[PDB]
Amino acid sequence: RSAFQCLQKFQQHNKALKRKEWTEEEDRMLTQLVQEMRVGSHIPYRRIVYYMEG
DNA sequence: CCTGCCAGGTAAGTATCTCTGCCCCGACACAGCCTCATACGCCTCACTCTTTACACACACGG
Repeated sequence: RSAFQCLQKFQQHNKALKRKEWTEEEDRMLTQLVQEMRVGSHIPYRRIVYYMEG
């Protein structure tokens, strides 16, 4: 199996890929982003994720 | 060492085509005009099942 598949099978079961635990600064950043890219309702969560980490 | 007539069987006959050279040809190019007919080709449009993404919801379980 190529390195690609090994990394895939590791990531798909890597728990450190996502943080899983919320912190206050994460919340502050999320609120700021939502307010920046607000449209009313239905905030684009993808374009928000792509400004956050984990 | 030859030679032949007669009975039986058979048989007629009538009645009721594939090449092969060879002269005397059509159809090729190609010229402008010209009108309508025929063919091709290519991109834009349609659509249709089948996923593809993504915000949101809702048990679920102990």
